[PDB]
Amino acid sequence: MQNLSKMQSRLHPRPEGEGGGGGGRTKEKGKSLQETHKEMLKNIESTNI
Amino acid sequence: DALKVKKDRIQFMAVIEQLIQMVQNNSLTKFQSMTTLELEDQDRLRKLIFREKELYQEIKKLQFDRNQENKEYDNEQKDTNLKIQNLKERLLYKKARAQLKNQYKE
Amino acid sequence: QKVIMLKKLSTASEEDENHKAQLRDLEEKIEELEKKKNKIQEDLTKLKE
Repeated sequence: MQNLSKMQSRLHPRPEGEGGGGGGRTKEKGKSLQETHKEMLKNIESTNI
Repeated sequence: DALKVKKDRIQFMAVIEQLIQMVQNNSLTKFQSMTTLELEDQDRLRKLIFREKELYQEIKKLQFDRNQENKEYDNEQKDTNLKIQNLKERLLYKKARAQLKNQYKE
Repeated sequence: QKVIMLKKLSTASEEDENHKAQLRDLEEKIEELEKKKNKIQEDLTKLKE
């Protein structure tokens, strides 16, 4: 009886409390009036000439 | 054309009065939203001409590319099929020669 | 507003109705050609796969 089976273990170590992660959600720069309307102004110009 | 120009003039005067009312109410956001909505609405005209020119160019080029690429795909299919069957034939011939030589040597 | 009103007044009233009558057909054919190009692109992707 020299068996050395590889049965899985059952250690207790728990996933201790999560640290203070930096939840820095980047503030998506909403395209301002000029940035928002530049494409539409270009399209309107493409027709105005 | 003159009737439409006058109607546009009336629409613009109404828009100016609406802007005046908004300013008196300090509702600049509403005015900006109205301008954005009108900009989104109007969009295009006559640009459609060269738009169709470009679309025809792109469709012709991409259909030619599709036909070409189908050509290379069929080329590879037939070439690799020929390679595989020739390899199988050579393997069978080699096996037959091996068995013949083995029997002769025994 | 200036650009949109230039766009409006740079168009003939007959062309204005064109936006509804004949430019309807023009824009519908533009959409048809765009979707045809989309279909050909899908065919190219599938063929490459």
